[PDB]
Amino acid sequence: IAAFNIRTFGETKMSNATLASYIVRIVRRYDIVLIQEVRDSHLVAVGKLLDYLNQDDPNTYHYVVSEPLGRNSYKERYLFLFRPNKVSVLDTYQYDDGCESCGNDSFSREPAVVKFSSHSTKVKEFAIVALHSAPSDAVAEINSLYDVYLDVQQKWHLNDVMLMGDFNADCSYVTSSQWSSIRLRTSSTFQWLIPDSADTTATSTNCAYDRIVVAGSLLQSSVVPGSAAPFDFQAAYGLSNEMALAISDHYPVEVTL
Amino acid sequence: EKVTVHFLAVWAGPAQAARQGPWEQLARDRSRFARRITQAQEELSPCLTPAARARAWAR
Amino acid sequence: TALVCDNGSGLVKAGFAGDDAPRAVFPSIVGRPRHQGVMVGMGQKDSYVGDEAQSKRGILTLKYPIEHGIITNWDDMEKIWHHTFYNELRVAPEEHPTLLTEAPLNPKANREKMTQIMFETFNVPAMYVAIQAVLSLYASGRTTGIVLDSGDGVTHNVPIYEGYALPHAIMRLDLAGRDLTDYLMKILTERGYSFVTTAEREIVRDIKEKLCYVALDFENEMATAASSSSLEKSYELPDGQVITIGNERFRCPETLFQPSFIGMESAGIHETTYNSIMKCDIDIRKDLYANNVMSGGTTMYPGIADRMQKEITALAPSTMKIKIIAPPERKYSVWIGGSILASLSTFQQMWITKQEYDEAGPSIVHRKCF
Amino acid sequence: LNLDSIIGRLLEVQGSRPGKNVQLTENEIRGLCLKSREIFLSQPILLELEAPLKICGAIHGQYYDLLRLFEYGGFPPESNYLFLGDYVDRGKQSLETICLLLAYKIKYPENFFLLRGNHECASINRIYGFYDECKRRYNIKLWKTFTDCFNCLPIAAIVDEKIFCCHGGLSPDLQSMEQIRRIMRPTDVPDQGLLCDLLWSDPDKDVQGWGENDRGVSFTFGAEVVAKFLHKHDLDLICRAHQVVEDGYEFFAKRQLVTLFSAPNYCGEFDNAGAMMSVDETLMCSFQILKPA
Amino acid sequence: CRFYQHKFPEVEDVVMVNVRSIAEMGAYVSLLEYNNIEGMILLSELSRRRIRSINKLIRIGRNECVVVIRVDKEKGYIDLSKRRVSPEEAIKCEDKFTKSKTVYSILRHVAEVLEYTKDEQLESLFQRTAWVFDDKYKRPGYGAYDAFKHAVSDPSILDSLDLNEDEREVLINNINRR
Ligand SMILES: Nc1ncnc2c1ncn2[C@@H]1O[C@H](COP(=O)(O)OP(=O)(O)OP(=O)(O)O)[C@@H](O)[C@H]1O
Ligand SMILES: *[C@@H]1O[C@H](CO)[C@@H](O[C@@H]2O[C@H](CO)[C@@H](O)[C@H](O)[C@H]2NC(C)=O)[C@H](O)[C@H]1NC(C)=O
Ligand SMILES: [Mn+2]
Repeated sequence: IAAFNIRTFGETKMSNATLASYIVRIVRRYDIVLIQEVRDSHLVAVGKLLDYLNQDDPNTYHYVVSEPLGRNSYKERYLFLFRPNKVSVLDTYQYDDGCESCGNDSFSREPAVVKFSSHSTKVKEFAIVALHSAPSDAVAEINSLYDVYLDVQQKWHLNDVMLMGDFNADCSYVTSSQWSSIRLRTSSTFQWLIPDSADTTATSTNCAYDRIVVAGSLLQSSVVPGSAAPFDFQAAYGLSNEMALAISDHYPVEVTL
Repeated sequence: EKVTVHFLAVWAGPAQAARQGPWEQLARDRSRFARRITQAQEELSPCLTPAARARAWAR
Repeated sequence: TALVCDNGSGLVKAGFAGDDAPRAVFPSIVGRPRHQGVMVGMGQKDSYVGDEAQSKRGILTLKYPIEHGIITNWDDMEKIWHHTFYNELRVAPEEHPTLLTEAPLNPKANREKMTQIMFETFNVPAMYVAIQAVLSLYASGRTTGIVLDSGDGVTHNVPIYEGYALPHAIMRLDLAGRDLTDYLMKILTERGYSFVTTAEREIVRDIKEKLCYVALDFENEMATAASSSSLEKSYELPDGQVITIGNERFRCPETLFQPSFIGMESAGIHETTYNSIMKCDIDIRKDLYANNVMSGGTTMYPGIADRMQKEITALAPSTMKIKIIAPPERKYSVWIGGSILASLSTFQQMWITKQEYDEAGPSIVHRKCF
Repeated sequence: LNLDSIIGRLLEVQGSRPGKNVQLTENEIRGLCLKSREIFLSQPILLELEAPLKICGAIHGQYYDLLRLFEYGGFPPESNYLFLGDYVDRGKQSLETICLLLAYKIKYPENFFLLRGNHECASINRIYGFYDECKRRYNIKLWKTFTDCFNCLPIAAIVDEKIFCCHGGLSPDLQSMEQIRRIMRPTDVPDQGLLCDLLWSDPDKDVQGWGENDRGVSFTFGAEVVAKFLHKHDLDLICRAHQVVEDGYEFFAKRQLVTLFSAPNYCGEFDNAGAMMSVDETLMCSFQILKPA
Repeated sequence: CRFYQHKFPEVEDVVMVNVRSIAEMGAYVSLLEYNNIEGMILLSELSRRRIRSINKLIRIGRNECVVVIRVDKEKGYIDLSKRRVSPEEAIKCEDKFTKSKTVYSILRHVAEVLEYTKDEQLESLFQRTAWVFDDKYKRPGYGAYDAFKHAVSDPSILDSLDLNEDEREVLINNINRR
């Protein structure tokens, strides 16, 4: 499973035959990958991405994509790519975060929630919660994730929930004194697999921006300790610093089940 | 003079939006089209009678 | 009560008889997913139609099942009508007589399948099929004349006398809305702009509809274009950038008058109108010349009225009284005319009823609808 | 018929940004219609009511103001209400208003009362919006169901033989209360006669006796006409609701009559107040007023 | 031909109308300044039937000035309001109507000598005379009228117009007959 913010993933980026080659190779490593920050008004890029991957066999990857979400003109989708021979989608829903016109909706980009059927593993039912946080609203939004967990329990009678994505979590975004305000960390229900020391930035900075957080007894015992780590595609594919930034400013976060 | 004054100001949103209705400006925009049939009927019908409806394809 | 569904290449116009405007206007598009997936919070959809189909076109294969005025794919067409009744107008078809419209000189085989689908698949209580050009004339409030119906896919000249089309004079020019848009895209590209993203490719149509016009004197303004200070106008893009458009404003609709610009050997709309009159009986030409009515969205360009007036007077006999009528409502004249026809008390006995089809079969359409 | 789920959904949206529609199903509103017309026929055409109660005037489809109106005087049954009509035209949400009122009528048939206004008439709400409003958001077959309930609505009320209430005003043909009881329902509004007169006339400060009414289908009456009717039956001043007055209320005969109009900022064209009269257990009269924005 | 370059009035202008008929939903009227195209005046105020609406129909011989409430150039409708015109606003309308009518009357005699038969031919004459002053001075109506009065004392006002000697004499003549 991966969560991959592809900076300005759009028509421009997908029409470059070179960039397409490298992106496709990354996706193929993974059986489920969430692509965030899809700035694609009419889904042209998404179509072009699935075509490339699905040229030979039409059912290599299925998708779950959202409507454009947002209070303002800037709107992004959540794009789920999954292998239908490995998992099935039984149901999906958009979290009801309330009335946008009232000014009460708790999230600018409402989490997408997907129920998966996974026949090959010990855990039989689990949820994936998607979050692309607003840079300037990271503190408020991460706090709101506490409420999303309770909602999932009511609908599906499921305690086993995995939370993953671009949390925008870091030194400046969450400072030492603010860490004590986040219940999800101070509570022992949640194991934080990506520690503060990991470097998930392709620049020369040392920031643990990307995180994966897991809740529930069943799911927790299925997680292989220590498998969560950044994949330096620059190192593995021997690239220059210039092309790395041209692809994206985030590394993928991966995990093995 | 027992007036309980309620100088009650905006507490919902667009106060002037939900008072002036489009219905008086859609029923009026109905008759002026409803009357156009009758004026047309006195010019359009004489080409829609069974005796003449068979005349056209004859010639 | 009655429905009017104008099935167009570009836009479907649908609504209720008696209303002055169509309820729903949406692209005549049906899209089927090229790939397997779902929209968040939805069950699997097999097709999208219209507005929703347009906005998600990236992951779909788009079909325009109305090509040059003629319905050419009945599987797709079934899905456009299903969308019109159930989703857009939110009515049950079995309660409402439904007037459909057909292109001029629609082949006989095509006509019959239209009648068949309505009765067996949708169980409509009544139906009628009207030639679009004829409906346009009715809405302008006259019964004799020649209609220039120019739309998105096809342009037709249809001379009409005493309410019924004249088959010997219909001309077909395969130059219409989407050819002009494509031509504009080419010559705007030649100026040194780029329309790459879909968001940027669809707006070119909008530019055409708002700022373009037909020049009164072509020769003068082609030389004057660059020099003039007032001709050139600016249109603001959604990001903020402002591009400048010059001679392209008036060269584009000129294509209507000189199809050669895009490689069609057909004659221009001014010439086709003339050829149409001379194919008719000498007995009626006086009335045709005096009632050139222009119809459809692509005739909406400001200035076209004055330009047609000039070009036709040059070709006709010297003393013929010529008048071009350009009704302000002409972007919906086809539909509005359908709205009037179906509302007349006289018209209630001309409907094809459910009873009649059961006795006669699909071939009834030729007896009753012409 | 589960009245509270329908009513609950209608009321949940109170306090939101104006403009938000409520879309019941066609079968539900038909359900509201089919269960509405039974209680009215079972009660007298001339109601006999008890205090305490709250009295309020014309609404003209300003639904968000109706919801605001109940926030102050008390929801049933802590205080009783009678509305005097004219709630189905010109405003944007006539349907929600009338649908809500009938649902409350069924819940509280002895504590909530509605009279017929002149807009409760097929030929009127054909012209001024309601016919058209049903066509856009619903359909005309359901409109016909509406033209069946209105024909059985009451037209006037007398509180404790001392306050005479009705939508329009008096008639030169009204000599005994029995003449009202004898009018048969369901009925259309005739082109002449008592029923018409009760729904359309208006007072005028500058006429003596009987004058010509600008409304046409009825009449005006002067100050001397008012005194004789009250005098014959030993009655006092009269309170009615059908006019538009800048202050929300306006006296015109040295405080012998008051007009109520309850929709403030009327259809966005005026800066008038809307007023409500609050009558306590001892019949003391006060006013509730929505000042202009 | 209409009086002014534009073919429709702008929202909020007050214009004069002739009441043509009474129907259930209001009065149909002719705009005297816009070549008698049809508009409407909404129900004046409050509520009303058709029976005594004839007491509100004395405008047919009064030609009331009313304000434009809504325009829809595509559909072709003009809705008007009598209720919102103040008496002070009304005084200007009587004055404007007389002034604009005067320009028309000068030009109507002009139209007779050249025997125009089509509205567009008459409009083009207007385009080169009355409407030149209206545009030049950005005062619809008032511009043409003020200039014609001046021509008694300042004949040069016609010089810039594209007219031959014969065209000029007949125009000048009709002013003197005033
Ligand atoms: N103001 C305008 N200027 C130029 N083109 C326009 C304008 N408005 C609409 N169009 C074009 O007109 C076309 C739609 O016209 P219309 O709806 O008459 O066609 P249609 O009726 O769908 O097709 P058909 O006429 O073949 O049945 C589209 O190509 C649209 O881009
Ligand atoms: C796709 O994009 C990349 C980077 O955006 C392109 O690589 C650059 O291409 C330009 C050509 O205009 C060169 O001038 C640069 O030197 C290149 N930079 C780098 C870092 O490689 C690539 O050429 C594009 N490919 C296509 C097919 O458009
Ligand atoms: Mn009333």
